[PDB]
Amino acid sequence: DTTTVIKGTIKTIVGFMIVQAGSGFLVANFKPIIEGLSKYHNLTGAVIDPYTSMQATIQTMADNYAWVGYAVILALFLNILLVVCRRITGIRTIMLTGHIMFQQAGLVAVFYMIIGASMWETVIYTAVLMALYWGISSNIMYKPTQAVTGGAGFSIGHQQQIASWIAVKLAPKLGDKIFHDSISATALVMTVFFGIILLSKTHWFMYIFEMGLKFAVAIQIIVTGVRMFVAELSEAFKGISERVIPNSVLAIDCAAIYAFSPNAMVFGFMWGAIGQFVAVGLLLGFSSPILIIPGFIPMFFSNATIGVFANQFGGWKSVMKICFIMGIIEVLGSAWVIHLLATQGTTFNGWMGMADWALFFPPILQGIVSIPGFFFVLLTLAIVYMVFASKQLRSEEAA
Amino acid sequence: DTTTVIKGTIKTIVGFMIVQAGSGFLVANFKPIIEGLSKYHNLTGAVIDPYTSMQATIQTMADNYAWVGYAVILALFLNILLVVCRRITGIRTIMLTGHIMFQQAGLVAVFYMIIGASMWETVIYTAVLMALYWGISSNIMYKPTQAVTGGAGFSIGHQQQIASWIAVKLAPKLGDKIFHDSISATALVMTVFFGIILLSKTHWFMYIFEMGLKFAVAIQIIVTGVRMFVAELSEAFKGISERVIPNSVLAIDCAAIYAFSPNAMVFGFMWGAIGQFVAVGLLLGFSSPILIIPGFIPMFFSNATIGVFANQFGGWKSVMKICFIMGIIEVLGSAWVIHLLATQGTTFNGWMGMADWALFFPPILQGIVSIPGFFFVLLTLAIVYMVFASKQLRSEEAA
Ligand SMILES: O=C1O[C@H]([C@@H](O)CO)C(O)=C1O
Ligand SMILES: O=C1O[C@H]([C@@H](O)CO)C(O)=C1O
Ligand SMILES: [Ca+2]
Ligand SMILES: [Ca+2]
Repeated sequence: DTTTVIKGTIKTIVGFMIVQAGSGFLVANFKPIIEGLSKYHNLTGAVIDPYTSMQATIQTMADNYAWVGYAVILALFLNILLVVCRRITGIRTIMLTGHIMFQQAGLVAVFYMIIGASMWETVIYTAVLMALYWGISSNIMYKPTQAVTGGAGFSIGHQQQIASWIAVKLAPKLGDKIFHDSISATALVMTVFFGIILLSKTHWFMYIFEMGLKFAVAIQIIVTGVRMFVAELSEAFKGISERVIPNSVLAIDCAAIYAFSPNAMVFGFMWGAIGQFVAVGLLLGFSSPILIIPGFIPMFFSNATIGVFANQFGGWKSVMKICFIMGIIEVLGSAWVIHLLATQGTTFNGWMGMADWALFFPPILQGIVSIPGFFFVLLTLAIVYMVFASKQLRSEEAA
Repeated sequence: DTTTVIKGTIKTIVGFMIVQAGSGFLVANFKPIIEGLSKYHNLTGAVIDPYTSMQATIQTMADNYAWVGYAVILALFLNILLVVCRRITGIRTIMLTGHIMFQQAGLVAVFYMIIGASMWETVIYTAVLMALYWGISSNIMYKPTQAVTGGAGFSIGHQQQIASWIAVKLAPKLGDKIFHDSISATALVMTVFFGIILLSKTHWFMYIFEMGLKFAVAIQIIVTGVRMFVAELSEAFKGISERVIPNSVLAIDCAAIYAFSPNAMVFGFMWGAIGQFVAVGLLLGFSSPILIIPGFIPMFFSNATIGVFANQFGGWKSVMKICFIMGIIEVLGSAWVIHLLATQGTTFNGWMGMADWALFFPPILQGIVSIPGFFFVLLTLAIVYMVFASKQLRSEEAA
């Protein structure tokens, strides 16, 4: 092969270069807006979006951003370890989507850096926490994913597995049985939210739409850059998982189940956007020191997947209620995490803003804030799920 | 349509912000290199490349780049008039390649601004020169294109029509009868040119490859932004030419003849890159006040088209001679234009660098600098063609 490895390396470097270009075009049009919030009132000022959080992670991670690559490879190795020993661990699924791994491990690593831990503590803690989150989350969501997909034989590996598990366990008690697309979407989101800020002439509105288009363009360059940056490496992840665990379960993208229920889409994402709208209204009401700018990606994908599971297990009513609560917890939890990051000693402007990154990981990051022994407590919980998963697997294959 | 109009406007705007993104990445990544050429030896420091010259045009024009659009539309209207009156002008061809129009009218307009003319003078003179160059230069290469393409029914509307004419007539006396593709090409070319600069360690060569990759990424973002920004308005131009002159002859991109001769591509580009290497070697040996950085687009495409026509009319021998001399004239003539634009009162670190933009336009800009009446001279020259050409058309319709 050798040569194709060189091709992959050069292509990934080009990817990170495009990420840097989109980051520059994003910064040169928004630093006087947050720094503009300094010479105004309560500073920051944050955007709920995974790619913006990846940008802020890179910029506040410098050349130490390679720790995210070390932690991604190491965490992937630990997940492969959790699948090879599926008999005593009960973990079958494996995480392989590259950009989701780099986003998640990136935010965890930047958390362990804002606190101020060493390099190896960040790589090891990030690897263990991320591997347990992937195997336990997807392996937890395997069965209901089989219920939604009609037994297709794959699980969900994204950023809302635990929230979708709250929808699976809570739904039966509430109901009865890409250029201009993303640019227009996220741009319209920025313009709508800016119009909401107006609730607290054609020239200023034209600058609203133009700010939405500059922001959306920057985010899109970031999207393509990240995708090409993790494309070949994730393809190698499939190359190794292809041979080490050939009969494993794949934790693929959440969108891969949207076609199994295209009805919970616009409605689930609709009430998720309503939840985030109400939550941002509450934030602007209480004069909170943190302003949240919602994004299209976590709304549509997170609240639409939770809309899918809440639809299959609890109909449109469970979609409305549970998805609304999910959006509120998304915005409020993101602002809370940003408060932690600010008090920990670093100015961070982005956050994942998904469902499992503004509901389940805020309490974990707060747990590491409280005690360094909270991590080993999380490991004991991982054994609590692990031994029972082993017993259920043994009593599930032999019976 | 109404809706698709505002849609297309949003599209062109978005494309323009992508252009600004690649531009910011480019100048932000390569400012200290030319500024380093200030604090060392002779300045400039120029890039033979169409998209870089378009970026520098948008830079040295700022909020006055709309004049380029005005001159593009007006020149289009003038060409439409010349084809409507094809009986008394002998003009069959019509240029519709929009991005070539914006590049050419952009450089001519930015020359008519750097010299200090007003808005209406720059728009009028640029529209006239562009209309006469497109209609006359593309109308000249109609029949030889029919001989090369076997009568495929189109002409060539690009950047080397005049050099293709000098090759067509100079040839018979000399012989017997796209992401990582462009990024890889231009990156390799930057590494080669930097290797020739070294003709005057792993960290140094790896940073050569990294600077070439950054420049390639910036140039590629500029490419996508230009194509998107132009696609809609050029599609409107084609929509008007569909109904005003349906039976007209289309002057299309030059590469559409490469399929009729895939052999002259790598050899014409071979001796063209050789000519660029020799001429740049002369600019380094003579200690010229202007350094020249070659680009992949001018070499490959200019010397490729000239290699195809000079191949059809004068074999591999005329390919070697005319392509080599054409490359030398490319480098030396472009650096010439950079010298004149330097004395005229501004700095311009990059030129179109194609065949006709280093052989035919340097003397035009020099003549306009000397006396403005020279412009009127060209106008009279057009009549010396048009009138004559007029009769020819009749002598080829009824005879
Ligand atoms: O969290 C994310 O969701 C989308 C996509 O993976 C969903 O299909 C994306 O690009 C992310 O970073
Ligand atoms: O001048 C140019 O030549 C190439 C292409 O048109 C040749 O096919 C390109 O992208 C330009 O902008
Ligand atoms: Ca490969
Ligand atoms: Ca169209």
